[PDB]
Amino acid sequence: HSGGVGALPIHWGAPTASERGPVVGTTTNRAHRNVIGTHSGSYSIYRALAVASGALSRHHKADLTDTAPTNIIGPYPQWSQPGKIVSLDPWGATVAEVFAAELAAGHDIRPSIAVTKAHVILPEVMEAIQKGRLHPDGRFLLPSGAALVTKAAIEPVWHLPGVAERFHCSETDLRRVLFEETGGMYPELVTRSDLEVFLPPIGGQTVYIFGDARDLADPGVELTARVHDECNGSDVFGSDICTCRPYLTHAIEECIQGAQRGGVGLVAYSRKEGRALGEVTKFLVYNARKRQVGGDTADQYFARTECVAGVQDMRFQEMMPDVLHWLGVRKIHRLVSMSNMKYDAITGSGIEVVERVDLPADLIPADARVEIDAKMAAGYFTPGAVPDADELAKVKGRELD
Amino acid sequence: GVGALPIHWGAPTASERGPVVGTTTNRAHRNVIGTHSGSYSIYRALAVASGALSRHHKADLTDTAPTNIIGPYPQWSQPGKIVSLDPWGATVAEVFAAELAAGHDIRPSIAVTKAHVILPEVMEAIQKGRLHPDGRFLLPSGAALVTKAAIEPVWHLPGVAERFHCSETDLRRVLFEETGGMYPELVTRSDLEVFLPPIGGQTVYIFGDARDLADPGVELTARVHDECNGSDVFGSDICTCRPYLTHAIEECIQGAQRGGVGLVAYSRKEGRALGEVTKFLVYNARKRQVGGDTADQYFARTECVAGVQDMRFQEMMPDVLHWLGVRKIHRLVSMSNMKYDAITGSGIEVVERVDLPADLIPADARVEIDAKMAAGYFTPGAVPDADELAKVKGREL
Ligand SMILES: [Zn+2]
Ligand SMILES: [Zn+2]
Repeated sequence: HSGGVGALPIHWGAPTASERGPVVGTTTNRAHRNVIGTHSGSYSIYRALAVASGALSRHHKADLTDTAPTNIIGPYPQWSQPGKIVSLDPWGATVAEVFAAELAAGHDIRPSIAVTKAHVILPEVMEAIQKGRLHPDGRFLLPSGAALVTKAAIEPVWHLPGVAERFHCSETDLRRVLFEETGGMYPELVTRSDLEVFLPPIGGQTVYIFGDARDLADPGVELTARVHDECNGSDVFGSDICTCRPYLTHAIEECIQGAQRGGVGLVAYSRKEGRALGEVTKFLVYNARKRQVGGDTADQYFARTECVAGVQDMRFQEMMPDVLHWLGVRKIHRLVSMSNMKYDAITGSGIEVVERVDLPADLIPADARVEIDAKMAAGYFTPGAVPDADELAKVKGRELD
Repeated sequence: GVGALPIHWGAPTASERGPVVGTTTNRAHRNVIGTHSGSYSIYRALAVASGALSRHHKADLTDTAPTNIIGPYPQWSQPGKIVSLDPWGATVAEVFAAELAAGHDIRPSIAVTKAHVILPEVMEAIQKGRLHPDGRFLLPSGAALVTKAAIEPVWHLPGVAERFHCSETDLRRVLFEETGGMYPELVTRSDLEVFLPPIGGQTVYIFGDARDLADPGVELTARVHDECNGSDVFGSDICTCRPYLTHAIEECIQGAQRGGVGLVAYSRKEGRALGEVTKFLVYNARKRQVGGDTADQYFARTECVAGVQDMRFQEMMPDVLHWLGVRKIHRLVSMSNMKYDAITGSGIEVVERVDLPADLIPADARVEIDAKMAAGYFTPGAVPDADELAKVKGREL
């Protein structure tokens, strides 16, 4: 017969979906693949187990009927600005619509983004109502404490030349180091320089929108926003060693209020557990903090991570604002965050920040003083005085056991 | 220099088992496929590429050792019993001290620490008089004292293949093919038996004394919870997840207070291990389908998108229980027949099954729990029949 069609080209950042080309990361037809890697982050490993055990056909293709976004997001000019969005596929939510022809031609194209709605009921919001900080309105916040949200799950899609620029290194070096430091994950990183797009086996993020997603692209609508990096031990389990769930739920409260007043709110939840070191390293460091000579002091907080991990933080907030540009955000009126790394990345990428909203002191959990004092001393935003050397030397961390 | 140390999976001593060497500081010492920290090896690569981290860096493990001694237990050296984590992975600094000193760069794959966990649901349990602080397990602040262990995945491929009733050769070929060619050593290095996959692991929360988990005479209350970010963190009312998790935590605290021990394992398998994008696509299809969001269509909506109902493969889930020495679960705070079958099929007796109280089912979670009960999840009461399952129990939008 004939050789069917080859792999469709990708022109990253092109002005239209058709010129950009679809990300084809499925494996039903190897000849159509035009990226390195596969969809769903880490969960490609579980898909492989499902095929190996006979539960899933390696020929299966998704039926996308009725799955399209509940809310229209974009397109926006940022989707085609050179180098602006390099770690997600701006077209990834609307593939069934914008690549309908390519799907009909036989290219097996999966969404990398999904957009739905939810009622989120957080205990802290229920308490906020009881305390008179929040008042149900029936539209954004119900008397039950439920907040109506749009939520979008975004899986990672990396344009390697653009990622390299974002980190000020050559694409060749980025790709060689990705290959070497993963123990040889995906040799195409070094053997297929013609493939520009990489679907890494990492978690993505989820955006929670309070109000109308279209207002995110209108700087005349007051936007309250937080980008939160995953901390399972607090975000789920409420460990009192850190500030994470308190800051997350404070931000959610402020987003609900912002929407109620006629604005819009945004919380992005990014899968970067333990400063992207993972939870094992995180717990090893907790142990060293508590056992060190002199006790758990803020002046040693970062040193304890450096000794185990060789760096303080591997989250690389340089890629974090891509989701904001995807949503059309040009201005954040209230940024519910303190990190100078996040603030520098956001403003450095062209997003104006007006008010910085620090975490209220009464929300710092009982053993989180070491963390927050160390962060303020390291340059995180605070409206008042930064802890001095003497304050940072106080043994504020609880003993082990 | 020296070559790669051999691995003899399931050996009775750490020295004979050999260390998992999954670092990249000396390629000649590597004796596994893949690298440590699950997905976060990718971020380590960015750190090296950007100049922030030296590719020569080795951890200083000083003072990082477990806060609680877990094992060794007989299960650690029973052939085929533990195939998806390294039983020695928490104690490498102790049991592989000689190998570390000889220049093998060996990382822990498990870390064990302590915490005070303060959950709003537990504080409310106290306020409502369901829980009473005792000063040792539960404080008046609502804090519960726990031991917690983070466990990253370490797969013995011959053992995983057996667990899944397929040949190791086929398992490794399919892993290679269905990931788009991730790690060709899966097919080119059959001599490497151990694989460190780029997936999330799990976290165990222990209420009481970890040593009691290995004593079937001590009443054990346990739940294995699979990650649901949209509920576990954000409290979406479409599912039962955070309610069941926090109910289990309440029951574990009480079990410890009565002189027993409690265990919650939190496993990183978002969306039935399909991931969150697929999960949300299915929510949309559920709400838009002709006839509305009905329990009799709940599983079909996932099948249409994903080709299967569930990819969590609970057949590997009991490994952590065997690592902890668990031989009996007196109170299993769970309903899933797949979890129950996997636990009991691995030889662990389950005495009481503790279903989720009806009053804890969130406002839009009735479709989910009714479909699950009809699918065989444990319930003491009536199973919904065909007519009940056809009711439009799901909220619009
Ligand atoms: Zn935290
Ligand atoms: Zn759930």
